[PDB]
Amino acid sequence: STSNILNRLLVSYDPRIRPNFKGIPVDVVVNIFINSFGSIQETTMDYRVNIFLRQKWNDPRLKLPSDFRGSDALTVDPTMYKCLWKPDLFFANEKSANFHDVTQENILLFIFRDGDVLVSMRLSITLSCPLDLTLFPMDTQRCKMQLESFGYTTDDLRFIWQSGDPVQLEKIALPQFDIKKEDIEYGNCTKYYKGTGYYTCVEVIFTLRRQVGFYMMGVYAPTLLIVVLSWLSFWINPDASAARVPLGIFSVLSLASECTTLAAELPKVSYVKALDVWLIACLLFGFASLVEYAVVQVMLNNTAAKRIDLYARALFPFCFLFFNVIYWSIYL
Amino acid sequence: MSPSDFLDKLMGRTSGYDARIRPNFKGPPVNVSCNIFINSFGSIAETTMDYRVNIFLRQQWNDPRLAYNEYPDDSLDLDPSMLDSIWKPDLFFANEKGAHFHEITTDNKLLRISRNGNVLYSIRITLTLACPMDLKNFPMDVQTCIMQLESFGYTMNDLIFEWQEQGAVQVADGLTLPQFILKEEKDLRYCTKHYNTGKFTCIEARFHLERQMGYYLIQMYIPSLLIVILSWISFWINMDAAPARVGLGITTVLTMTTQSSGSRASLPKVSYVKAIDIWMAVCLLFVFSALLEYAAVNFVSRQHRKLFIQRAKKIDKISRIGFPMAFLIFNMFYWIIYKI
Amino acid sequence: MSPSDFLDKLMGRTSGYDARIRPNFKGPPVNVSCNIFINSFGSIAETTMDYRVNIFLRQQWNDPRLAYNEYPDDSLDLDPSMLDSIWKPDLFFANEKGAHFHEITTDNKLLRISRNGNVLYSIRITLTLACPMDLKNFPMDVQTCIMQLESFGYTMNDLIFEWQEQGAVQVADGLTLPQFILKEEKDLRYCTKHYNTGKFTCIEARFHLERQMGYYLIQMYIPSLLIVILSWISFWINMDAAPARVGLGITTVLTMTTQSSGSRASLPKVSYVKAIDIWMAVCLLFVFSALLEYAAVNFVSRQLFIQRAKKIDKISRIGFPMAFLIFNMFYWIIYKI
Amino acid sequence: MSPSDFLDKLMGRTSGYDARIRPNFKGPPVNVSCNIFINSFGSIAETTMDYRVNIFLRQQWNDPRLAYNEYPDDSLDLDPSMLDSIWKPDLFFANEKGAHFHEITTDNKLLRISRNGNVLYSIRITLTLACPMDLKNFPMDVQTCIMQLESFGYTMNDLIFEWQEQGAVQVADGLTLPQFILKEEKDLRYCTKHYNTGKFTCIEARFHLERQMGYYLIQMYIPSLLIVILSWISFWINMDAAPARVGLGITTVLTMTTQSSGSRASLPKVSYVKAIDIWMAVCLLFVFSALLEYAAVNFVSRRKLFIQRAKKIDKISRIGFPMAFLIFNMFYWIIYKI
Amino acid sequence: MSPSDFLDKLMGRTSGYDARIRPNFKGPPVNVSCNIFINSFGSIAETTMDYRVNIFLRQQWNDPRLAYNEYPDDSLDLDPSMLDSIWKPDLFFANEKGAHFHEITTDNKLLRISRNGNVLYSIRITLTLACPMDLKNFPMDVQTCIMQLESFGYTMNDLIFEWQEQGAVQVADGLTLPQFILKEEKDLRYCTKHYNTGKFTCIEARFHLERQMGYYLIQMYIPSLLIVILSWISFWINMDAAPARVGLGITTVLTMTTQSSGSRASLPKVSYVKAIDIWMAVCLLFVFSALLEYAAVNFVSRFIQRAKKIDKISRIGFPMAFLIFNMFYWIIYKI
Ligand SMILES: *[C@@H]1O[C@H](CO)[C@@H](O)[C@H](O)[C@H]1NC(C)=O
Ligand SMILES: *[C@@H]1O[C@H](CO)[C@@H](O)[C@H](O)[C@H]1NC(C)=O
Ligand SMILES: *[C@@H]1O[C@H](CO)[C@@H](O)[C@H](O)[C@H]1NC(C)=O
Ligand SMILES: *[C@@H]1O[C@H](CO)[C@@H](O)[C@H](O)[C@H]1NC(C)=O
Ligand SMILES: *[C@@H]1O[C@H](CO)[C@@H](O)[C@H](O)[C@H]1NC(C)=O
Ligand SMILES: CCCCCCCCC
Ligand SMILES: CCCCCCCC
Ligand SMILES: CCCCCC
Ligand SMILES: CCCCCC
Ligand SMILES: CCCCCC
Ligand SMILES: CCCCCC
Ligand SMILES: CCCCCC
Ligand SMILES: CCCCCC
Ligand SMILES: CCCCCC
Ligand SMILES: CCCCCC
Ligand SMILES: CCCCCC
Ligand SMILES: CCCCC
Repeated sequence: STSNILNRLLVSYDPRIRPNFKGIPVDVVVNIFINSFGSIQETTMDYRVNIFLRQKWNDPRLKLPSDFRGSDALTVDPTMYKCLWKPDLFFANEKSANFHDVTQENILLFIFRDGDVLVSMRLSITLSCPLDLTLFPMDTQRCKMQLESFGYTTDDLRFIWQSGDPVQLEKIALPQFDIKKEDIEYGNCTKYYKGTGYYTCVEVIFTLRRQVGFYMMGVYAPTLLIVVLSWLSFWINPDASAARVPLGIFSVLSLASECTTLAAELPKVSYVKALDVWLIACLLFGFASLVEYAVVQVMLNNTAAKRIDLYARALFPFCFLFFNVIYWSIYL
Repeated sequence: MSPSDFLDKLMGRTSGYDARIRPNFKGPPVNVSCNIFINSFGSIAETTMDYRVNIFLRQQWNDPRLAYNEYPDDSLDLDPSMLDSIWKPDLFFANEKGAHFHEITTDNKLLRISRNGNVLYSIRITLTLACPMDLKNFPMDVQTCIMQLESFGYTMNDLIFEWQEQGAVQVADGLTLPQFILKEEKDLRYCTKHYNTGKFTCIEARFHLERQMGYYLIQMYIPSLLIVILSWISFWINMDAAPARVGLGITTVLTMTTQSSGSRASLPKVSYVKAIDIWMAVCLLFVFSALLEYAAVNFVSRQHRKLFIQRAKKIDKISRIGFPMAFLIFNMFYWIIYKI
Repeated sequence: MSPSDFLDKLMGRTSGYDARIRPNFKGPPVNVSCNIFINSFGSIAETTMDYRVNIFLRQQWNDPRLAYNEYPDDSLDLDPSMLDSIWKPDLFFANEKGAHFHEITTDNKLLRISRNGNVLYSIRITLTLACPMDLKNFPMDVQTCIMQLESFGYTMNDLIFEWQEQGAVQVADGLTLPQFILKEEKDLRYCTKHYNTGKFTCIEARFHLERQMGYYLIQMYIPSLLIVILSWISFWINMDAAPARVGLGITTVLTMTTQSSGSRASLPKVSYVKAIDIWMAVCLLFVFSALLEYAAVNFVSRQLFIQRAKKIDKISRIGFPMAFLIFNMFYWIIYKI
Repeated sequence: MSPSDFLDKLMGRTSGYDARIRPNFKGPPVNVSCNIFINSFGSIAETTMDYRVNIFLRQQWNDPRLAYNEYPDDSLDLDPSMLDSIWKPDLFFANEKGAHFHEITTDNKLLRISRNGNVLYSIRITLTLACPMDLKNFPMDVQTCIMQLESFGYTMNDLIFEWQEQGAVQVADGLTLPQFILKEEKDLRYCTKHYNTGKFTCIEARFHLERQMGYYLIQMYIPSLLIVILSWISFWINMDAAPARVGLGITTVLTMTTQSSGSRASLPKVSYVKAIDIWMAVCLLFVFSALLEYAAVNFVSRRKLFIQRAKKIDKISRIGFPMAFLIFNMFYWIIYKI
Repeated sequence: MSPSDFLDKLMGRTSGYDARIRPNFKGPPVNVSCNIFINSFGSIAETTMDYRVNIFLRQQWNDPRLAYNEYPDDSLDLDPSMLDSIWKPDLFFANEKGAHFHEITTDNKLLRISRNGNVLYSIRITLTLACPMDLKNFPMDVQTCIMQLESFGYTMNDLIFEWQEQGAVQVADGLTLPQFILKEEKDLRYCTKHYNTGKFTCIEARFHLERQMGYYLIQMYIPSLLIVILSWISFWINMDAAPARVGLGITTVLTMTTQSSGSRASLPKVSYVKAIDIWMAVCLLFVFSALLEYAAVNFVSRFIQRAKKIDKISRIGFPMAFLIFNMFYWIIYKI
């Protein structure tokens, strides 16, 4: 039959022993597919990726004999894959992950003439990457995906990045960010754990630069509206006091409430943020409007305060203009 | 004559049938016809770019090693306990984002045998597939999510997938969706793609879905017109006591901003402008124009006779006669343009 | 004589009985009468169109191959570990949407064997069934949440389920429901449906659920008429405090808007018009009319005139409560069909 | 002599012991006394009518087939690997709403063997119990949550459950609960019941649990006190400042409506009246009446003789209302603290 | 010579080594050496009053039945798939609230054999420890969470645990924590407790945790100061028209109420008074005194010199009291 060759290959074969155990460390290469790069969540400091992991390594015991056909490639099923030897591999920054068994476990086997074999196990991942949340609206995040063996050591097993596709899919269509360059630097992250020695590593980063649209259109326009209402407050008669003060204090209340609500959405970082300082500048501008009107009223009650009021309403708008200009210039 | 012995001699230990061998090895590919049956949609929310479905799944193919000529009857079923004992295809969904089985009181899987040698195997599974939501015309949205079906451990030079031409994607009758609806026409094409390791068969099935306007229509568009009429009556209010109209305009602005913020949260974070944020922004700019018009008429009133007060009344009535017409015609453009 | 030997010779290797073949093969169908026992209802939701039940499930059928004549006693029980060694039905739930077993210290399974060959099998499972929730008259709603039971891998010409007539759906006493009570009478009809591969036996039990008015009634009806009478007392204010009156009116409009928004956000999005939404709309219309006619009376007062304005104000004061009361009476009579 | 040989001859292949047959088969019922060791409460929430516990569990019985006389020492510990090779009860929890083991580094299960054949079996499990909560006097709530412990496939004639009365509900020392402290008393009775398949044993324990008002005192009553004092300062203002006084009135009403809505969010939707809600609603009616009386006195103000009467009425209200609120507060607290 | 024959003759079927019996049976206990190595903290949340860590876990002991003298190399690894062929301890966690393994492409388990007879066995585990969280001085809090590593099915006289001295709890270098930085110093003590069924070995590892002020500092104290200076500018207004001053006071008290409501959404419900809440209460009392003072001066007006004098005295004295209380509170909760 056709299964006789594989059955004879597996009999008298020990999967408990890695190939060339007394020889040189075995050579492994990787081609990490990127199928569905899921949405990233700042509050969890995590993101989800769906990959088609691929590995290749020489295996002299797995040499397909030319007696049957001498096939360039041979294919068997996941049961045979479980029967054969496998290279162990755990994701370093992994925190929750599983397999896929929609009908059965997804494994592909290609067996070469030389003895090199190819396996591929699709497996969904949720990674962890410490976000540099500073300069939040203008950031280029570096979330890293790395592989390394656990049981075996560098003198026993090694990893190399194959000179091939690390990026794959072109129709990624990520919701928020976008990926242009996928360069591999700090590729070898050869890691030492005390009492164990050297462990081979292969590492890759994904460079994701956030766009601006949502934040630009969701917050900045309301801030500008609050500021222009404050400017109109500057353009009101100081004589009235039951209208100018209430609208200004309402504006500062609304601005502060919006600031608190928006600040509560991001993860509770422990240092200043660009959006934070933007909201702070807007809030102090509103408070400046209120205090200048109060001062105008105080001076009016027992020089004229009208000249001061018109000077303020003519000067501070330009102040806000070039202040936000400086803000955008310094953050870009 | 023992029924169990026929099963053993057909497949299993005392048969020579190696389940690790696909039918017709080292020869032509296998056609493997398949057809699905929806049972219940649901939990389709834009927050996660996905939807949950519960479907059946049946494969049809002919196995010469499974061909038999001992039972006089044509049809033949089998206990689901032996499903792993024979070869099965490796059908899998490219976009998965979570899937599982149903293991209630049994493994609810069905297999049937045809007299000639063709086989029928069915299984029910639950999927949560990623739906690439596009939110351009969100209130009037039209959206399709494709269920990628393909093989993994077999190149298309050896395994092929095809649909039954007669109702491959037949659907249940009583199903319904929350504020959505799926149209009857459902396209069916191919998706056979390539990889650095080879190429595999890939069949495709896509749906066309609509969302009923009613919910969003009422719940968000009603307050907009309410605030428009409130600004109109603010215009109708005379100008002697400033704080009255000042507070009315301030409250209208509060309504607009809070309603926009509330509309924002449910819809997922997106960069490109949506279809109803434009409504919210334009209503916000009308109320801003209302308060600015009041500020202008107040400035004209107190700049200092009543000749300019006559002009202030004239511009007040001009606004009162212009904003209704402008708002109506703008609504006509807005509604017409997104319905085409 | 030995119970272990007796069990092995009854079913297992040394029995000649194969668990993989349905009883009375190539003969009459198998009935397998089944009854269910509610043990904990509740955790019902509406945003996801489902409810969770933790129920028992007891099947009854007769297998002639299992007939024994050794033990004098009629009733006999077995270790649940023996269960996987004998034939089982493939009963599943159509509208399933997630369910699982319970493995606490044992797979909670009971097996009993009758002398003639009748067998009783039970299992405790927890389900999350999908219910076509309808919310036309949402505060005064009555719902029919259903469970469809059917086989999967057997045509109905080989297998057809029934229910024991003597209280097939017996229900525990201590169970109670938040914002719900189930009715004692429970309908029971058939649901036999067809598919492309044939037709399978389908059975179902439907439940009627009634939601108490109390919670919604108090907590969201009361602020409505509270603000309505706030507007009513706002009418009694005279023209001098026009900014005060307009501010309080617009703030009442704010209160109605935010209460309505909360009420809508509590309940999942639906296209067809609900019931209480007309209540929020009508209260918003009444407060809007109050503010509108206050503005109109101020305008006519600025533009003889005072007496007519006072007359229309008192007409409104005597009319608005009457219209509100007749509207409430109409609403309550029309939503008790 | 060999421990492996002794284990094989006691249970397993060369022992003649079948784990599928209960001790004293076709005879007297078996006694299974068990005790529950509490290790951690927590995550008790009213939103889903439940509480989560992580407890130990030890059963006690004496299978005559397990008797042995080889090792002189009475005690005998075993690897939980052998656990599947002996008979077990079918113990389960009625109202448990899904639970699981702990598979961390091993299956954390202990089995002990006594010289006479007595066997101790222990297993650590974590539960999520469904507690039929009652929330009538919820601010001062006192609760009775249970855990119905019962067998499943064995009737009166086959299996019984009792308690090791000496510390049956032995609880950990340093544990405590957020917004909860449990009393040392633990009641103990039987849920014994029947079904159409027969009758099964019960044992259960109920834990008296009460919620201390501290956090609820601060977050709930203090803001209401502040708003109502704002209402009396609204009284304290004159009549000519009509927009100011009335704006204070409606804004306090806004505070009240938002506070009433916020408190309702945490608790589940219950038809029957709660205890905090009446407080919030009645002092809401207080501030509403404040605005009502200010409007009424404005109407009275709008030849000049009635102004003095209006001022006198304002003084009477400003005096009486604090007294009414205080006497009502004492009345309500004495009702719901008894 | 043959690796398969060597493994079979060492452990398994044709070895006589039973995996159901602990080493040195009916003899001295196994001393055992166990150490941990952090890989990542994260998810310190007071809402659930627990936290999740991702750590390795290593044990050391000597099994006499595992003694071998064939392979010249001292250190020797083995296939993880044959872990179950040999005995292992039952090291579990006391308060753990549910975990799992990592099964990615293999059970990520490492086994090492020493020539003399020592064995190394390591498994990567992800925990979720319940911490007795305290919130008395919440913004300036110092936290100490513990992990009670111990055995379950073996008495103390039969089995004891111990720590390897050199860097027992060594941590990763570059890890960082939101809202937290752990100090380098970690204590180590025994927790050998008792039960009615006996007594067991028990070990502890406690982490000191300090939470940075920054987030709460800015997002809570800055708006409070803004509202206090809103109250100041309310004082600065003339008495004349009541509505402006009264409305400003109302807006400020609404800000206090809203901030007090929103502050506690993240923090868990706790009976004892917190530290931030007293700040909220005192600033609410400051603005309350401001509004009450304006009501009193309005009553006095409807003596104008006395009213303006007391207004000025309040305007000058209130900031002094605010500053002295501010300094007092900060020294109290900073020393
Ligand atoms: C890592 O090291 C191996 C050999 O030590 C080498 O073949 C490989 O190119 C290196 N990879 C990187 C990214 O430096
Ligand atoms: C169907 O299968 C037959 C035999 O395997 C093959 O000759 C034929 O080309 C297949 N059809 C397609 C469309 O691949
Ligand atoms: C099932 O019961 C019904 C009772 O009318 C009847 O068809 C027959 O007794 C049973 N059918 C079988 C055993 O196929
Ligand atoms: C314990 O002994 C037997 C066990 O079958 C039982 O009849 C008895 O009621 C039990 N309880 C006692 C003796 O208190
Ligand atoms: C192991 O046993 C105890 C417990 O740690 C310890 O004191 C002793 O020194 C160790 N060695 C021996 C031989 O007992
Ligand atoms: C489901 C339709 C209800 C319509 C109610 C109309 C009430 C008019 C007063
Ligand atoms: C070191 C930062 C102190 C806080 C600054 C806040 C600025 C608004
Ligand atoms: C790209 C930003 C558009 C904003 C429209 C209001
Ligand atoms: C269906 C067409 C509606 C047009 C409204 C202006
Ligand atoms: C169907 C669209 C209706 C729009 C009414 C203003
Ligand atoms: C049962 C509802 C009664 C309502 C009376 C106004
Ligand atoms: C124990 C109850 C105390 C209540 C104090 C107001
Ligand atoms: C029990 C809490 C008291 C708080 C006093 C400020
Ligand atoms: C870090 C807090 C500083 C406070 C100074 C008043
Ligand atoms: C004024 C604040 C000083 C704080 C010193 C720690
Ligand atoms: C914990 C000290 C509080 C002091 C309040 C004046
Ligand atoms: C379809 C909602 C009602 C419109 C008047």
